[PDB]
Amino acid sequence: IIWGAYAQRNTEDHPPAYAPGYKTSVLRSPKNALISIAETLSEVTAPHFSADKFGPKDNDLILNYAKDGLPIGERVIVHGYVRDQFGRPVKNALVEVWQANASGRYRHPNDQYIGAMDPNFGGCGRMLTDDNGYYVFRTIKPGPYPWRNRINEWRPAHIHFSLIADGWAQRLISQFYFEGDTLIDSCPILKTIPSEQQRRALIALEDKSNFIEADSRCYRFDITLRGRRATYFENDLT
Amino acid sequence: IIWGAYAQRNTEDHPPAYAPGYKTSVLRSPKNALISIAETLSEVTAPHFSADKFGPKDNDLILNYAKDGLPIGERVIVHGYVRDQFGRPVKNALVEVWQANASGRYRHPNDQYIGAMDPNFGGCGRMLTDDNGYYVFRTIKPGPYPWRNRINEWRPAHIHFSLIADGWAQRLISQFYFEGDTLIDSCPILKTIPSEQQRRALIALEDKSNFIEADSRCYRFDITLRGRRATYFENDLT
Amino acid sequence: IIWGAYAQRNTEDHPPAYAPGYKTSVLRSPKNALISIAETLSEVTAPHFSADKFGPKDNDLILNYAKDGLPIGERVIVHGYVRDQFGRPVKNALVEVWQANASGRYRHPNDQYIGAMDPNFGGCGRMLTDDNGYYVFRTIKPGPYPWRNRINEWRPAHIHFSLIADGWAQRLISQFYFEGDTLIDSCPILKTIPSEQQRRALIALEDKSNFIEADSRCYRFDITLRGRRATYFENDLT
Amino acid sequence: IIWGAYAQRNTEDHPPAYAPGYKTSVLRSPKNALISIAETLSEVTAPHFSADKFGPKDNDLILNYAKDGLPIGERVIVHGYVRDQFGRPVKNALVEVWQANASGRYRHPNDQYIGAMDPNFGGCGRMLTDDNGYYVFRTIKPGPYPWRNRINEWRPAHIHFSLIADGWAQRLISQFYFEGDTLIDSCPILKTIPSEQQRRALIALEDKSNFIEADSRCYRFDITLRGRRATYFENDLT
Amino acid sequence: IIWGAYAQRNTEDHPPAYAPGYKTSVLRSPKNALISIAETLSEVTAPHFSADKFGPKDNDLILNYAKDGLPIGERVIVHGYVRDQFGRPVKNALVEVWQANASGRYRHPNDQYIGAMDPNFGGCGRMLTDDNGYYVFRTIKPGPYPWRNRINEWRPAHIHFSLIADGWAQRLISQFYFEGDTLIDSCPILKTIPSEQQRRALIALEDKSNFIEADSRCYRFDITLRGRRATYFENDLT
Amino acid sequence: ELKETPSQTGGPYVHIGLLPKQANIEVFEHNLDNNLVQDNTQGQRIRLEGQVFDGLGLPLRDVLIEIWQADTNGVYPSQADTQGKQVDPNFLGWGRTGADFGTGFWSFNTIKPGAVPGRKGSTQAPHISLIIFARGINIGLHTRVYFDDEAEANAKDPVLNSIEWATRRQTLVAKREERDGEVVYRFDIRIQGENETVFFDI
Amino acid sequence: ELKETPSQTGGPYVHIGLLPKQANIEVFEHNLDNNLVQDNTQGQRIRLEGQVFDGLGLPLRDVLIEIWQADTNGVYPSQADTQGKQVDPNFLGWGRTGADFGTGFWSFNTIKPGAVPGRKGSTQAPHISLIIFARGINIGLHTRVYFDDEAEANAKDPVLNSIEWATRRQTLVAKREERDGEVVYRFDIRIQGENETVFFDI
Amino acid sequence: ELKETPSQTGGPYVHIGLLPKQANIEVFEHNLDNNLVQDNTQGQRIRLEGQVFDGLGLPLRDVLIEIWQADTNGVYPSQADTQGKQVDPNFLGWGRTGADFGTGFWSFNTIKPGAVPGRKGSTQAPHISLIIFARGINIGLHTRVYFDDEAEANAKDPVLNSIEWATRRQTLVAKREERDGEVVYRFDIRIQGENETVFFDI
Amino acid sequence: ELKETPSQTGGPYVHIGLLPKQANIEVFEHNLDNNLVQDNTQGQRIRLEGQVFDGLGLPLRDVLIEIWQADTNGVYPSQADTQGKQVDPNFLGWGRTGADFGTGFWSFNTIKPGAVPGRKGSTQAPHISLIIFARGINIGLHTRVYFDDEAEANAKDPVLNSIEWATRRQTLVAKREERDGEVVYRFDIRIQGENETVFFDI
Ligand SMILES: O=[N+]([O-])c1ccc(O)c(O)c1
Ligand SMILES: O=[N+]([O-])c1ccc(O)c(O)c1
Ligand SMILES: O=[N+]([O-])c1ccc(O)c(O)c1
Ligand SMILES: O=[N+]([O-])c1ccc(O)c(O)c1
Ligand SMILES: [Fe+3]
Ligand SMILES: [Fe+3]
Ligand SMILES: [Fe+3]
Ligand SMILES: [Fe+3]
Repeated sequence: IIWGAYAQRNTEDHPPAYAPGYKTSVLRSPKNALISIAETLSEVTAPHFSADKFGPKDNDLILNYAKDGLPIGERVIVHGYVRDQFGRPVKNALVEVWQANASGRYRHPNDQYIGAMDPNFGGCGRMLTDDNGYYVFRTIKPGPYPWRNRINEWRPAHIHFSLIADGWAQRLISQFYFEGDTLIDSCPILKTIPSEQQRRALIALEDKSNFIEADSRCYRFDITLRGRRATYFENDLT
Repeated sequence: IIWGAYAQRNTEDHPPAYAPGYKTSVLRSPKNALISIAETLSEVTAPHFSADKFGPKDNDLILNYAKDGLPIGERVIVHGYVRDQFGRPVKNALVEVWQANASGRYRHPNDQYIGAMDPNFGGCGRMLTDDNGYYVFRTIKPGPYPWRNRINEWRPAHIHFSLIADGWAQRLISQFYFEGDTLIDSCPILKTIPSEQQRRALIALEDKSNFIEADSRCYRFDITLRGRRATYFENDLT
Repeated sequence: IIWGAYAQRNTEDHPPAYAPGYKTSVLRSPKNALISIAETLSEVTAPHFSADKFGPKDNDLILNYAKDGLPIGERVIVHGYVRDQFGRPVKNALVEVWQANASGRYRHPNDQYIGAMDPNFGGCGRMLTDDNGYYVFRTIKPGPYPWRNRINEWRPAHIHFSLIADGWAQRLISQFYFEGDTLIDSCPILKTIPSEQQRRALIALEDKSNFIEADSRCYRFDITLRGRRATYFENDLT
Repeated sequence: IIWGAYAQRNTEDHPPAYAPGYKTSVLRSPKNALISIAETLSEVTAPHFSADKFGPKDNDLILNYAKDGLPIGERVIVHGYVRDQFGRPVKNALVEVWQANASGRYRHPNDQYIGAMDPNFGGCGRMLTDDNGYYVFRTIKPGPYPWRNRINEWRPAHIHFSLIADGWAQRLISQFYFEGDTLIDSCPILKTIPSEQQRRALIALEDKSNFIEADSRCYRFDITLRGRRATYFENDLT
Repeated sequence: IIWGAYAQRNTEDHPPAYAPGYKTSVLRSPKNALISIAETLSEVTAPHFSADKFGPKDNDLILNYAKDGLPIGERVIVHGYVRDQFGRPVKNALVEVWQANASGRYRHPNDQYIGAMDPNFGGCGRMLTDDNGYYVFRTIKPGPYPWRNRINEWRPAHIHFSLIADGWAQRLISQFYFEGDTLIDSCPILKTIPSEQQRRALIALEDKSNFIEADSRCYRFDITLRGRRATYFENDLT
Repeated sequence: ELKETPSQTGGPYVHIGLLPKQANIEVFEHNLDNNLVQDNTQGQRIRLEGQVFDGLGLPLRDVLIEIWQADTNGVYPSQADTQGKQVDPNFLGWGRTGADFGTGFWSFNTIKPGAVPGRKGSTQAPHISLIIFARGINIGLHTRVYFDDEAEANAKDPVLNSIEWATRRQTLVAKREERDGEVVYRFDIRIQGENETVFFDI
Repeated sequence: ELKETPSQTGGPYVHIGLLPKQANIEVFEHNLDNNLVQDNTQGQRIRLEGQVFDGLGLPLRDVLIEIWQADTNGVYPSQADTQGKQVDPNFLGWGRTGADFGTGFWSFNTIKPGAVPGRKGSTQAPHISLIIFARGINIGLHTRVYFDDEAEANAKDPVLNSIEWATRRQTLVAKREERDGEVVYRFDIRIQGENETVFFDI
Repeated sequence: ELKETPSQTGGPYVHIGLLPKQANIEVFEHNLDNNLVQDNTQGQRIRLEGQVFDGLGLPLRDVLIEIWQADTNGVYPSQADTQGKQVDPNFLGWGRTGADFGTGFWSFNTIKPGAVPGRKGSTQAPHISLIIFARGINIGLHTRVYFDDEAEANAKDPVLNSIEWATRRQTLVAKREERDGEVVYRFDIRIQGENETVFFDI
Repeated sequence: ELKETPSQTGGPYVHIGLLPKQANIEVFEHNLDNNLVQDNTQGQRIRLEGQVFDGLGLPLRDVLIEIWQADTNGVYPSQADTQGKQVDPNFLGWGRTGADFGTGFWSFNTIKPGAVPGRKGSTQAPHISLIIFARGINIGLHTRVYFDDEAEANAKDPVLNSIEWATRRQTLVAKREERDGEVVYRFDIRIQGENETVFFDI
């Protein structure tokens, strides 16, 4: 198999850059259209990270920052698969996540929300997908977060995630929500996404059969990245 | 107006005593049918509680047990109205509530769940409804609670509430849930209730317009108690 | 009762500032997003107007400008209620209205429409809502008005109205139309409003039972203003 | 991969123990609720059977008991797959089956039905699933069986099956029926199963493409057993 | 695994031999019914072709006949999978295709259509499916072809294909069309096929994600051949 | 017309919200308890104790009990009381307690109620209205406690005579005892099985 | 819960109903105007003038302006004012005017407001709430006017510091000038383009 | 995700397919039985016998029993066993039998199991997992058999202590007896009524 | 076929998960940073610095930057690199940093990349692929950084010549400077307005 370029990103499946409803995008969105280019080695290559550098608790947000005790909150396990648009598994991709705590409070100098800080919770982790594109981490379910878009704006509970995989073109940062959260229907950020089916592609589903008795609940969340086409004739990439 | 007896409790709008799905009810449910009786002064009277005995923070679960700091969790306000089945407001009724903390952990000697305790949260409050039957309290949204009915059973997030009003016949203890929680559809306790409309009568609805910017969210929950009929002819009650 | 701030204005229930279909909004709309702020006494207070200053015919457009005779046109009475979003009546709010005459001609120096002027019609009135938020005035039904958005643009018949009530945040100016007018479906100004339900919130409904025999017809039109929330805990407003 | 416990058995997907319609269950059903327990090595382990002990015709009911000739009846092949609830194949699981003959007569001392015995048919077989969880056996289609629940009760044609696989928790005995049999809709035993979808999970489907010309017909029947979850954090099982 | 015979060809999924609408079939269709036979080694065997004999451009119709330049027409890639009716991939099957050029003109002595010949296009290619039953070739999209069934008959654009695989019983020759072509709904040849679902089984679907920027479009077309059943008891084939 | 809010079990930790002290929570300055006798309360003081047994004969160690009764003169401290008589100013008439986590015993320090008027000009024998709440109990169970030393009054009591299965009436009568100078009435409640306590739908 | 009535532009003839005099209509005996200073009003009198420019830099000649402010002691003549202080009895605190059809200039004769309490025990710098209405404007535009001679107060003002783009804060500060013995603050509003005025959603 | 195949009763003739010999059918050369002790099996040999009674106190004469247990060292002959220890090479650990059509008695010839590890580093008292199948039983009934001569081990057993109704724990303990030089444990199972055997959902 | 997961802004606290140290969180022993030069990395070391400005000309103080580049010989440390050449064994080729909360400045310590092969046997001028993430940015913005001292190479670069608006090509060229003996390339990114930086959809 001789790989070609990644399939074109379908701009209709993503939020536009300019979205008046999400105020901060007004001054931070180019006025010019993006210039599309044919891919080169620069776009189809990406860095490699060895698991050796990762600590044993890097994917355990419940314990990786626990000092004198356990964090206050809902013990939840999140897992799923990462695939490219053609269904192929994404192996050894770097997945990084961050979130607020059970109070909806972030451990960040710029966060001044009255929500209470948890001395035993950090809010960040990372992991590498296995050979099947599978990933799994443990955390405390984040609480909704009030922010100033319109004075009474509230982000539904959410976990920020980032992926660096096989090609630079796949570079992706996004967010996933929890099935059933009512704030999902009124979030200006989530509504920057055009289609309804795409908005639902960011909702983690309750995975009841994978709950761990008297311990933790579990959510299933799959991620889809762009995929490369195979080449059978001229190989122009180079 | 000369009041008569409270309308008959509609047993079809309540869970039966025997519900095999809720295991502990098997040995704690009478095998004999309840004996219905005509009401007397004993059934239509009830105690009176003066607000003078209540502390200023009795209806504030966020602060009434805070020692060295604020509790970890989702700041939420819950309010609503208490009416009798005929729509009349229920004045000065004692409303008592209790719940677990953000971890789904109860401050009770018999609770050994791994969920983390919050040194600044108690989990109980009380209040009296005003002249319009209105009530309002503040708390931290409780987290789901694992329990042993079937080994992997989980109570959806919930707040226990109790009411003592105008007549002994109105004595009622129940629970309310939060709109959108997915555990609602699989709870054996909630499913002891026959009708679907009644199950939904226990769900607190998100009250977005009453959210307090950069502070707290709010849920609306109304409670309906049994009501007395007016008498216009013979007064047999006595 | 201790009042807090007015609920956040739902920008989705109003027209955006920029609406290319309504041409003049192109150069008169900020390019920057509005900056939302937490309310202070400045936003929740508003002036008071005493009815003593109002003349007996201020709410009678049929007679307040009649000189040598009565105005030509359809005698109509318009009334309704003004409430805040929580259903509470708005007492003593200043309601000011203005409109064109039966020809669709405005008594304004800048109006050069061929439509005939009525020497006995002025086109403006005012009134204060009573304790129930009720208002009522009499006028001549305005005729549609041709204007230059697109060369053949026509405003459906309409009456301009303005309200100054209890809080500066409630300041509102808008327009109401008459049930059945076909120009309603093609007006670029009315279509700046996003939802269909909101567009219909500006249509005055025929109130046949309130027609006055051999005299006047009547339209019912209710107005909803923003409402304040009650505070039960910390009072940050000050 | 480090395996944890088997997922909780969903009692709602199985018949209750007490089912008045199935008379014999009245005195043979515990009155106490089952006590759920957390699994230990005892529950997740199970015996192993080597295929060496099985005869060449153990899975051929047409021939394993034929003495002087072939059994009278409809030559049918039954095959399918055994998987755990997560879709994983169940390898080397012991499958044992038994049934009545073409007359609906069982070769059992306690069976006194007038239906004729077949000197060349036994009614029992066994086999082990392969690496894909696949199984296959040959038999004579059983005839319906009259029994005394209500005096005129009739079991639809059916084949009893039993499975012993990887964990004691998977131990399962049940029955499968044949697509199209009208007695299926009125069987008190089949109706002890709550849901309609579960009742259909016991119906073997005609597999026409796998019929063997001028020889045998074929039915497809898949079986689903409970499955174990994988563990990624604490391993409490031991 | 011991293979048996190929499943019976379902005559209802194919066009009959006699189809009055397709005129030439009137004198070239047997009047006698086909005589079905049980399969022998003759029917389940088939020849093997080594890829060594194939040239590098045998599956490239754009270049395998180009002399002084490139062919005029729509550059299209066609690919897909070949499976047997049971979903198993068909490995190393000989796939041969032929078609007219962009004008709808065939390079055949008997074709006298006014459509222009392309000195750089041949119209034929071949290839062997890989281990996954996958195939892929490049060509120029053929133009519709006028022919004499009824004087004004037109074949929609189409590509003729032939397969020789594992068993003589699988021998198949057919045609595939392009999604969206309006001539599909009125072709007498395509309508010889009884069911609507089968007619659609011959339509190649636009595979937009596999288009090659500024180069070629792509169509996806899967082919299903008859499949063999596995034998678990008597092996009569021999 | 609206439907009554559906009932739900009080749960295993009903103590947190209804009896904080017992759960070791000190949030309230004034805590409701099982002592209905105040300094100036009128009437003879009595102790009401007992246990609640499940279908196995085992005591519930997580049950919550509440009682409602009239003063020594049969007048309820409730605006709903229409007797026209004045009620003891120092009597709440209500109390709450919980079984002991270890033994399952519960008790109240109250006053023996006076006879209360029944329907249609009848007279009810002295009684205390009692309700049970606990894990496993979907709806609070109502019952009444009568006293065995009021044999003549109980014989004419309307509610007791409304029970057609006479053998069950005895399950509602507590037994008087004396711990020296203290009057104690023992009332054991049996939810299931033999001698099951009569429960009312009031 | 009900939805707020949707806004609509005031239109080109907004003067008819809100400023009849300017449109040459004399129906009302008492007409609301742009003069907030009465005979006995307290505080230093100031003139607030300026223009409103569109995206082309051209002044709107059909715009209507309104202001809302507190008295000289920072107390609003509104029942909604909870300061417990007494307000100037001779001050409406509100006014209305319209740009000149020819030049586009607008003005108000008012008083310089006193500092008003902010949220959470903070103090707001003196300011006047102003709203713009006009053809092309679908929803009244809210903004505030601060004074450049109150540099120290403005530096600590909560609303001004809530604007994270510091360079824009200056668009809300009027410039003080003197026409002899009269204090005039110039406040030009720019709806679009460079130096666009900050608009609030209150 | 798929749902588990729904259970069904084994029926009155469960013997045909699971115990052909007992039903007088000789199709298999090797037949599974109730003898778990082989020539070289380690540990003390014991006999496990008893009866199964219905709600009337009558023995089921058509019941089928199966047991699953670890070897003498508490190691299961299963690849699922993660103890890292070697299991008795001559022990299947499983067996099957059926009540006698006449008396209703059943029995197994096995070995007394060694203590098996519990969850969270705990130790389980010796026990045998047993399952019941029969006409009238919709789902196989799970239970455990402990031994009365292991009093100290049983007192610390996790599963037995997970049963909050202590009086029922005794229903899971078999009684040791001696038929000369043979150790016999008697375990009667009561499906309904008094002394009903505890059944688990594993 | 599946659709790509939809993008979302990184948010104001993107540092927590991607640059813990900067947010004062020490959970990881090994932290990804903005230093791509190791002890034995080959090639001339350069510093890449600059700022990111919004539509007002104000620097983003919460932006996160990442770069991807080839080694000194134009070979990417990626299995996807098909050049057949060996890559510098001591070069990750990737790095991450964040603007300073106060000044908005960002920087990377890296190596000047070697020329990489373009499509159809062409040669790309040396460049670094850079991506921007931040609050307000719904989808990571892609761009490239070329060097002004590679004038001849840039003139023949395929991507730069694919931009038909020649005046914009200059926005992708960084300016070389010298802080003594250190080579620094200044690359300011302008998201909006004049001299807006060219952004690619790769
Ligand atoms: O067993 N119950 O009834 C329970 C267990 C846990 C709960 O949180 C509850 O409200 C009820
Ligand atoms: O241009 N506008 O906005 C207009 C023009 C005419 C009108 O009658 C009006 O209400 C608004
Ligand atoms: O009584 N039962 O349970 C029965 C009776 C006959 C059957 O063939 C059977 O499978 C079950
Ligand atoms: O302004 N944003 O873009 C935000 C604000 C808060 C958030 O929790 C977030 O994920 C994004
Ligand atoms: Fe609870
Ligand atoms: Fe108008
Ligand atoms: Fe059967
Ligand atoms: Fe966030």
